[PDB]
Amino acid sequence: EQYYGTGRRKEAVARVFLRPGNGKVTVNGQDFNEYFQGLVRAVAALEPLRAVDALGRFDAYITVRGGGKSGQIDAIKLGIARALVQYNPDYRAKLKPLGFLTRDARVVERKKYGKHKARRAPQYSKR
Amino acid sequence: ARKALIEKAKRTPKFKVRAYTRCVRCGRARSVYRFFGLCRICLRELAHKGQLPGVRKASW
Amino acid sequence: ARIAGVEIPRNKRVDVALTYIYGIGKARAKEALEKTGINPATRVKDLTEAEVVRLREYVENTWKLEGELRAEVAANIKRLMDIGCYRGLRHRRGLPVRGQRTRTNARTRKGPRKTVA
Amino acid sequence: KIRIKLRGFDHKTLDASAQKIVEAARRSGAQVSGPIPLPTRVRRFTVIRGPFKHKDSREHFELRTHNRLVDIINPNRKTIEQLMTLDLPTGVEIEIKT
Amino acid sequence: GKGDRRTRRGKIWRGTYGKYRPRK
Amino acid sequence: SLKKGVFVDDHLLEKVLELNAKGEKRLIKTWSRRSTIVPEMVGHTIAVYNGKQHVPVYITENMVGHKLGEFAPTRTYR
Amino acid sequence: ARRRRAEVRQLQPDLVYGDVLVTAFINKIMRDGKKNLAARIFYDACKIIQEKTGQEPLKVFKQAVENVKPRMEVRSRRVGGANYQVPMEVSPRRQQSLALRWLVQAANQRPERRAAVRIAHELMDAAEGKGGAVKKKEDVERMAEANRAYAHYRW
RNA sequence: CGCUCAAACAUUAAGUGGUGUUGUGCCACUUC
RNA sequence: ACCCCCGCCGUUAGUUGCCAGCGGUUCGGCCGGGCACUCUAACGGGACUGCCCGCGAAAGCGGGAGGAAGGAGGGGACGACGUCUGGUCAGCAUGGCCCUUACGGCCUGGGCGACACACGUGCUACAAUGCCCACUACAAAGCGAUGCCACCCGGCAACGGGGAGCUAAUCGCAAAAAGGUGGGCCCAGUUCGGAUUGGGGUCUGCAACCCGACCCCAUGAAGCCGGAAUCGCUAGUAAUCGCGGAUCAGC
Ligand SMILES: [Zn+2]
Repeated sequence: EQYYGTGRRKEAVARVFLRPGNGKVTVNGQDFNEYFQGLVRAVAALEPLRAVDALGRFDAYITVRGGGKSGQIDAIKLGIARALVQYNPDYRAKLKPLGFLTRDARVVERKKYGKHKARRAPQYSKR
Repeated sequence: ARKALIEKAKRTPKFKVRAYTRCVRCGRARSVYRFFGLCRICLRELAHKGQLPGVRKASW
Repeated sequence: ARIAGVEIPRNKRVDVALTYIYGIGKARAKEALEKTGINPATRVKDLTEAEVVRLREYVENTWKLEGELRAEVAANIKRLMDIGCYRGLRHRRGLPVRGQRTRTNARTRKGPRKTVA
Repeated sequence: KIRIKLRGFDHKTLDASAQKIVEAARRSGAQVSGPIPLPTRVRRFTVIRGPFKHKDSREHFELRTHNRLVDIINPNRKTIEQLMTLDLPTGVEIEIKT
Repeated sequence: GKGDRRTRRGKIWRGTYGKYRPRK
Repeated sequence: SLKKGVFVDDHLLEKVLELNAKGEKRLIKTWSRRSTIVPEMVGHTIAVYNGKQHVPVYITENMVGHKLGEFAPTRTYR
Repeated sequence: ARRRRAEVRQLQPDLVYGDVLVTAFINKIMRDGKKNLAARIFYDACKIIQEKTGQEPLKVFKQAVENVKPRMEVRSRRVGGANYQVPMEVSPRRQQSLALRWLVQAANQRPERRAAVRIAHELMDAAEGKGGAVKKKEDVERMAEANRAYAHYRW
């Protein structure tokens, strides 16, 4: 009946509860498009659903938390992917290749000392 | 005004305003950690010395 | 319309028009429109004859501004000059009066740069 | 019905006493929750490495503090005594309330 | 601007709240 | 800038409150350039210190809410 | 880069047009990471397209950048001290860096107030050619033509 | 815009000169 | 390389979270309830050019699959024999040298903040990718018992009074900001830019003249993107937006 996966991204983790139904997509309450009002990066989240044609056949109650706004949508990508690959192991052959099951470890690297921004040495001089 | 200076921070005969932190070991007035009671210089030594409880080299 | 006796704010936001008045800014402009209940939107070219009179009778009679205000500012300084204090000696020479920088910067009351060296 | 807080600077010795607690307690009366690994405070004091005008290449340490929790529903008359003559910490901190 | 002493975009820089920033 | 109890030092009020008793002179050595000019110390001539010496300066009616240090420069070049 | 050829960086397709050229120029209008602005600006421009000209936005966008697309640039080569300006080919991955950029310039040169309409009306003149962004292409191309003299250093 | 000058400044580890550019009237040689 | 953080998974834990599961609901993870997940923080697993092929004498290299992660996965800790007769004897140590009603000690105050000027480093901008204002939303790592101060009242506000809880994953600094939506301004030295200055005012502290921080009215400057030259960055980097901490009565 249910589907589930666990996707993270920059402190912003997200659960994924999948249940057969309409196209309802509630994330921690909040209507889908509503919680991303005026955000073009939104529509990228529901990508692993048109790669399976099961966008108008699957609801999904998400539970994301942490990080900023735009980074969250990346923790919903990894999640929706792991959820429709669990109860469906065969969708993995054509899912992983297109790139959907990767942590993506691109994280803001620690700021160094002797720098303002890790990779930002004080405007050099010599005068 | 080095020796006598240290014995001045133990008295506080006047206003609390004139009170300041003093390095226990050395005698510096600048860079005294309110946690250790030491100055930035030596607490580093006594940090190479492991004579500081818990204090350990850090890396992340 | 001439409101500050000689100052004539026209053809723009009535609220912001009072800004160009010497002694009136962005805080007193929201005050005179609410004590006379005037529209902070419509321009100056279009308001009641009794409204130009309304804000002219009120504003120019509510406090000091225009030139009689600048008048006092000079005096207040001329009192720091006469006896000669420190908060006076800084007008008297033209340097900053907040113990600020003088070894560098302070060109606001030091004029243009002079070089010479 | 009884709570205990274990604070320490060395989680190695802290975790050994945290586990030492369960053995005696459980195996003598009361249902006892295992070692609860609570969040970790860390006092990182960065310092200038050199002794003079060398504001850079400096060095910084940290004072980690490990906090663990354990609970014990029934304070068995058999465990209250089982937790006084078997408790031998060292550089560890413990607290007991009701 | 951030260098203003009388704006929302200023008080968010100078730490203070004052009249131009929400409070009790 | 202070508001409750206009600050000062008691010594100076000490040596001047006796000057209001029988109105003698107006001369006195001072060291409290910090203190606030008393509206009641009008007409005296106090000698205020500035690290160098004492400056005899006359007090009037206009200058009150200020301090003695204001009328006693510390930068040789004024 | 002295070690490896440094393989080109692949960016993700558009979220409304699904094209690696669109977003390639989007982040180009992008300032300080505010990817939203340039994106909205971009689409509000394509809405101007469907109002001015009955044509499809991405069409006038494909033809626009192609027009301001340098065929042969002018570069500098060192042949024993002397420093010429030897003209030659424009790497197929440079034509795309430049063109997308060279529209950015003239759209920021336009008198128009709103940013959307400066990239909209500009991309409506790049597909035409008469635009003041193509006038940054026609120019660099002339520099190559006139320099076709010192061509025997084409390496 | 071009042309001459005495400085502030910039190029060099430094010096020197040059020069760059503003201001003004209309890479070379050397480091006891 | 042996160490730490971050990437994937599992063990151990359930005062952190969860109508996922059901029941009650002031329908708020608030009560019961549960360890699943999230997380928290310890223990391990994993990646060895191991597999495939191609190139090669080997080492090694290039390509592909598996995989969370390939060829050192990203990041840190770690800097040789010596060089700079570099730096510091003013952190301390310490040979030599000089002073000793004094080159030592006290205090108040001044000064280290002085300005005809020059360099380094900086922040804010000179605006429509913006300025303003209202509502609305999302972090990490941290720090806090005469410190963090929930909420109520006054006040334009800085703030003060009243007063709850909290030695803290339980209370608090806590609004994160840019974002989103609606509104105004309409290219102007401006509702850009907030330098300077007058007046009033709050708090720390014996005391803010020299010299503090901040609030309000007002005043609102140079400034229309910067010469020669010169500066940083190979990716979650630059840039851009915020937040906290050490130092501290305050700054
Ligand atoms: Zn020390």
